[PDB]
Amino acid sequence: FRYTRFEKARIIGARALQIAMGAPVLIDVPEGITPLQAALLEFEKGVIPITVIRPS
Amino acid sequence: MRIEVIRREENLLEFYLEGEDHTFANLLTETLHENEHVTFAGYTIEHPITMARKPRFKVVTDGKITPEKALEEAAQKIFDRAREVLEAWKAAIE
Amino acid sequence: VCPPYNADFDGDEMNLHVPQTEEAQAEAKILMEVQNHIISPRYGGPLIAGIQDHISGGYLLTREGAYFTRYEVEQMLMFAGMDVNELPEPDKYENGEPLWSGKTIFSLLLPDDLTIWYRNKLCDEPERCEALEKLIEEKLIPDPEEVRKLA
Amino acid sequence: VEFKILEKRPDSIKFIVSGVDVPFANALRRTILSEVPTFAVDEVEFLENDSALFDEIIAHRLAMIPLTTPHERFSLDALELDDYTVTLSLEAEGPGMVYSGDLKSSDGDVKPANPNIPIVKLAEGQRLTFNAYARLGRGKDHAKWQPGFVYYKYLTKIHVSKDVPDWEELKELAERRGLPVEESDEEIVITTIKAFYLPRKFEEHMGKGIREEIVPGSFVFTVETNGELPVEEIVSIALKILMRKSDRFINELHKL
Amino acid sequence: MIVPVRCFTCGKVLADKYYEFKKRVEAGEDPGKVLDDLGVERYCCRRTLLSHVELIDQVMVYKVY
Amino acid sequence: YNMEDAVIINKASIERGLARSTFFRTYEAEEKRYLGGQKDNFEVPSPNIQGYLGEKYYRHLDEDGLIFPESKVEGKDVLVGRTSPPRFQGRRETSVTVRPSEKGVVDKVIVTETGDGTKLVKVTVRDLRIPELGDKFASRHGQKGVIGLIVPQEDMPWTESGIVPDLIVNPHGIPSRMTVGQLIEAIGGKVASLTGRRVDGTAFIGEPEEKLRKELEELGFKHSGREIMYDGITGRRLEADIFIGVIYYQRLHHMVADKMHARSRGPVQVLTKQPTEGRAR
Amino acid sequence: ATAVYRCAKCGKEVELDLATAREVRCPYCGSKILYKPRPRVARRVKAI
Ligand SMILES: [Mg+2]
Ligand SMILES: [Zn+2]
Ligand SMILES: [Zn+2]
Repeated sequence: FRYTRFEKARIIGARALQIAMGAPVLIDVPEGITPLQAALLEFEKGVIPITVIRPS
Repeated sequence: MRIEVIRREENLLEFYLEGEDHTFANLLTETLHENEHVTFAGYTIEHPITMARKPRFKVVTDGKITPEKALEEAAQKIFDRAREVLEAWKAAIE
Repeated sequence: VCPPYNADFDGDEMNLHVPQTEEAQAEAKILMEVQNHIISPRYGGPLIAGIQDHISGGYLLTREGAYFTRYEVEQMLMFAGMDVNELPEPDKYENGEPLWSGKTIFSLLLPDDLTIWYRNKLCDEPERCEALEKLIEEKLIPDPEEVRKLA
Repeated sequence: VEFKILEKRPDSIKFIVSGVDVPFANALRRTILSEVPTFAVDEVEFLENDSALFDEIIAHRLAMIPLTTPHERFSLDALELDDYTVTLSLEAEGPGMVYSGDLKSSDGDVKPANPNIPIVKLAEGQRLTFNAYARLGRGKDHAKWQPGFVYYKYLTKIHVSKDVPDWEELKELAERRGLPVEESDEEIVITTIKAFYLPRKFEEHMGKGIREEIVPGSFVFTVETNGELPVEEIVSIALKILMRKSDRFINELHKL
Repeated sequence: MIVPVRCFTCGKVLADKYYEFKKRVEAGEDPGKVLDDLGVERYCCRRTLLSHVELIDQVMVYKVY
Repeated sequence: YNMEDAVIINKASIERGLARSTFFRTYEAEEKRYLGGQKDNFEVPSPNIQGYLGEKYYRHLDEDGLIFPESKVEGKDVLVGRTSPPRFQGRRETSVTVRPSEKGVVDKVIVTETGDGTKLVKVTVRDLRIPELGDKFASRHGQKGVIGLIVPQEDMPWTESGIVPDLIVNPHGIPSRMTVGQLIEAIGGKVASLTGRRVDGTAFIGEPEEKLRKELEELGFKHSGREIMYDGITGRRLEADIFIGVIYYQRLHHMVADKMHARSRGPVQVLTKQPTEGRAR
Repeated sequence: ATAVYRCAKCGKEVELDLATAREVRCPYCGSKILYKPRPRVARRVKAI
């Protein structure tokens, strides 16, 4: 199972939107970064909680 | 003239030189080239507009002497050469 | 990046758009980054590639008989931003001064596990390429000294 | 280090420097061009201007006017320049020509070196009154502060063998263009103190018949001035500037 | 519309000798020899002096106030 | 920095007045008369009236509602102070202002009358245009491009005769477009500058190229127009003889000052509630 | 609220009130085009 580019972009956008209006970061992040950068760091760390629903 | 160190390895020194340009940087690099204990010596300008007056240096030695000491000897050699040229010019004018 | 835009600098104007939402910014960062579209989907080939001055400089650097001094090599390494801390062994000495071949400097860009051979647009004597192709085919790991003899 | 003055003029000097390295000559040339400070007009306060030229054009023309820089009064080799302001004022009424020599300077040592530089033409009933402020500055910030033009070339010796046909034409051309020619029984040597270019008929002989050698560490320098500073003081000022820069770099290294 | 004070290339002052050059050219003298006699050696300064066209007198006749 | 038709211009040449231009814009204001005796007034608007732009916008206005000449102005600065009668209340504000993206100095103010006797005021604003990045430059042979980089004179190369180029063009643009007239013009310009006599370039009866090359060779330069050049930064001799000459270059009106537009939020169309069209609005 | 203006053609000084002017013209030569003179205050202009 691998994420597509569209699925990864949607997950990152949803996580950044969540971080913008709450949803504290689950990992340590450097100060002064954007919520998009925090979501990208979370994805790089493999800590994202958002899953993808696929047709079956 | 301000020195901002970028990184420092066991024999590598990377730093900025605020307020200077190609004139002093090229002379310093080519004077460092004269030292036999300096293995790598080079400079560059990251951007001709934003970093016009802030060249980036990189001095690597063989471990016999520190890169800071090599830069100091290069600057002293530049000073002595400039003084000698000034003395010769003053002697030749009169 | 000019060939993807088909843009020159004889008075061209271009538009800039700033995304305002987090989802739009993430979509632009993930899908529409410049490095993600190097290969053109129209023909499956490179689109973001070198142009006239890059090609001419590469030819000047990598042509036969092109050698550079230690100062020139260090200056071009600093200019290109390559992470090189020590110079390689000099290829030849002229008047007591070490010299580096342009191929040696160009080889620092390529990955250490990359192997490829082909014929370029400068091939006008196929008899010289035939010997190289036969040597490559016969052994598949030709000696570097043997290749440089009939380069 | 040796110097050989080829030609001395009130506005320019030509000399050959030996025993010096190529980036040292480049650094000296760049220091002369962009680091040696002079006096130039930086800001103009305009009271009235009825002339055809705009205020900005007149101010720029005033900035191009050379001004005498007293090197004894001010330390021109210092890394930090003195913030001394010299006021130049003019009150002229047309018709007539407005020259650079009509400006009234508040300092005797800081005056326009050339008093015959036209500035603007005034018609009948047109008057021009302003106060021009001048201060020290470097040539790298603006071209108005450049003490003059400086360039150098390699000191090369061109060897022309006597087997090359019509070598006498090359010898007489070198003599006509003011170049030193040394004649021997086997070949002639031409010292390129100026720019020497061979004709088209001698291009085929440059591979094996005519050979040019470069003297290591020898350069022919040409330094010119517009009257702001003496042509001999500019080189000394540039060398002292290099010395001060080296001292400042040593101080920063000790600070590290 | 007026002669530049300095040469656009090397900054050599040429406005002082421009009017003498124009007067000698209109008298039938060779402009090259006139430029040589005035110390104009480099062809960039010769470019500045030769290619200049005086037009300020045609602008002064119109009053703006 | 000169690739893809871009050009490189000397910093000292620009600072010495090369290719310096001034841009003029004229604004007009009329004291229009309406039905019933209502008419516009040329005066500084009071702060109590509607549509007041701000106190600092009328700082250059005189007591007659007209801007003083030789006054530095910025975007949205008031040039003619005008008021208008209200519609169906206090008088509105209808002052003529500078464009938001434009600036300069007021050159002249003209006071006159229209054909109907109404007052007419014309204000001319001039702006100094020193060449910068993005300014379009074109030669007479169809070679066009914007300024890619402004290089200081110390970094610029120089020839053995002490010649520093005012402009640097990429060699890649010349042979692809098959422009030999530009090279002939460069040779002729160098010859004309050296000799003092202008070179005739009329079609089919102009001075032959070979004659120009012979004259250049006789003048002490190379026939091909190539000169030995030294690197500005390193100071070493260039490995190739660089072709340098005098070429007539024209500065075009396509300037980056009049073309830069940036919008974040502002006025919208009444019908569609969508952003307006044009940099002026 | 009177002001001083300069004529475009004759160039002589013309004084009139813009607020209550029946006709904008020069009383000396009859020209209807006038120039607003430059103020006598000083201005600072940078030399390039
Ligand atoms: Mg285009
Ligand atoms: Zn010149
Ligand atoms: Zn009148």
